Amino acid sequence: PRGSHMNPKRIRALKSGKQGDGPVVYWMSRDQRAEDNWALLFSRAIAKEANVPVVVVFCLTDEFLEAGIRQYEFMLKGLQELEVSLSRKKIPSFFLRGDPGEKISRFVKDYNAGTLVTDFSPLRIKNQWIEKVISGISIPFFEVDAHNVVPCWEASQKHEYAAHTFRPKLYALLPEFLEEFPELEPNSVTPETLSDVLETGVKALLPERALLKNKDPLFEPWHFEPGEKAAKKVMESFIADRLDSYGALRNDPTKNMLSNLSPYLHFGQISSQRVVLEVEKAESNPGSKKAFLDEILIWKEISDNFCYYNPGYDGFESFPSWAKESLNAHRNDVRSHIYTLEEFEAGKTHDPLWNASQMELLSTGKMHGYTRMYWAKKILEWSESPEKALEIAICLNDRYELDGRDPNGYAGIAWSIGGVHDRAWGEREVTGKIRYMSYEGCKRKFDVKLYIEKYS
DNA sequence: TCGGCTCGCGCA
DNA sequence: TGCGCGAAGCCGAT
Ligand SMILES: Cc1cc2nc3c(=O)[nH]c(=O)nc-3n(C[C@H](O)[C@H](O)[C@H](O)COP(=O)(O)OP(=O)(O)OC[C@H]3O[C@@H](n4cnc5c(N)ncnc54)[C@H](O)[C@@H]3O)c2cc1C
Repeated sequence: PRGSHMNPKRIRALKSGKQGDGPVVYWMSRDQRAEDNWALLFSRAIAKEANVPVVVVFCLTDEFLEAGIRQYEFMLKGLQELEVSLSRKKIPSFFLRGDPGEKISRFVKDYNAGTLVTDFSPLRIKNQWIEKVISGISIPFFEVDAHNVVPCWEASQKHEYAAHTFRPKLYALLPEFLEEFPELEPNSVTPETLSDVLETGVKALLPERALLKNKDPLFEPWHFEPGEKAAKKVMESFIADRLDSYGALRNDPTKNMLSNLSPYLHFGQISSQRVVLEVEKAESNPGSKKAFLDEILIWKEISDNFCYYNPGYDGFESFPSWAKESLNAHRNDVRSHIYTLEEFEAGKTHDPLWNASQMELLSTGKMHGYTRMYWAKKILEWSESPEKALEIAICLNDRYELDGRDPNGYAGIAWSIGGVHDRAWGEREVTGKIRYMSYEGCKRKFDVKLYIEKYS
């Protein structure tokens, strides 16, 4: 609908209707940023064509009770900064509390909205809210993919079996969809306290905090500063200092050579399209650029593909047939060790490498990418059943990862435990034909002892 | 009816 | 450390 630097394939209609005479409302959810946001840019362009202002609404749900203070504070502090940035562009933001299915519909009527726009998430709960809102409004409802470089429904029309089949489809569409962002034009027409929501939510989550023996908190909040401004700083330091060595050291957890962008990417405080634009233009090791681009383009956006075309993305049923048949055959194998959720959570296994990985997770909220594979695969090896392993890995991932509760997490766990986007490997007890990883294999790839000593 | 897929292992 | 191979099931280009 209108636009010159505005590709209409990024937007799709969720509900037809008569465009009201009120303001355009951007229901912001996944992409919590003011710059490099196609959903906010499309909302502004529609408002300009109708000579109305654009407003932003955010609904704080009860979902923060299922996680911890680490994610709540990170999100909320980012939203406080975002509120000021939108105010500088004369864009007011409204923060609601409750069920989006009820609050968003009530806000549309009470504010006499003319058009509703939201960003795109393939998670189940977002589809439920969208269906509830459609049944409660009479104005047009649009959805914009602001998170993927290529719109999820455009990159592929089906579940992609492997990255090597998805890779040519995605890269063929890069020349069309990889582009610069236009500037967010401020509003022309003029038209709950976040500090109170922060204190009320923290007081609720306090009894569930992760503590050590001295009742001292485990989480170290100084590793990652939240917000759109801090995300840009992280990206800049990655390109200048770490991108060159990324290809060689990406799988060495003793070196801080990752981009460290996932907390910002998950909450949408930075755009992956922006990161890709800057990495494309940087002059660095070609093998490092290719390796990093493959991670933030192929693997990130195939995770959205997985969740979008497999609504059981967090269940055993989503695994490929060969993996289900293999794991079913080994359900009666004696496990060398069986640990409960509580024993995994406290890092009380026999494996010091596994315990150190859990300690990095508990203390920093961001486990290194390589040890996340080892961490999840040992949960499968030392659990009663594949379903219990899946349940334990998802629980700990979403509870403690700053970047958790994310398509990348469900696809990554499904890769580790059920071979989604992987292939069959040598037959073993318990784990069957699922790709195996061993302590001795890690010892030959990086200094395992240094990683263990850093995290007790 | 093939070719090639994001481990462990033996060997420089 | 870096390389080549093994062990596995299957998509997709034909
Ligand atoms: C068991 C398991 C659980 C994971 N949990 C999550 C999760 O909850 N949330 C999450 O965003 N990712 C998760 N990952 C993927 C990956 O581990 C992290 O995205 C990565 O470590 C994030 O840190 P980084 O940004 O410094 O990594 P970088 O090496 O700098 O990669 C940059 C970005 O590329 C994407 N990316 C990288 N690796 C993957 C991958 N394997 N799959 C999909 N996208 C990827 C990410 O968006 C990432 O932020 C998980 C992977 C596994 C195997």
